[PDB]
Amino acid sequence: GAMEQSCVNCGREAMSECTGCHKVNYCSTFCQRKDWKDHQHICGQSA
Ligand SMILES: [Zn+2]
Ligand SMILES: [Zn+2]
Repeated sequence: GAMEQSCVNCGREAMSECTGCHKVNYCSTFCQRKDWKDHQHICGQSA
């Protein structure tokens, strides 16, 4: 349910995770892709 995880861009409405790293959670692919501008330089380590 949309309680266990919280979109780093929105809130508990989170439902979808980043493929690549499982350290952060989003709500939709839109937030995933929009965060990509910062996330692309971070995504890869994953700790
Ligand atoms: Zn990632
Ligand atoms: Zn979101």
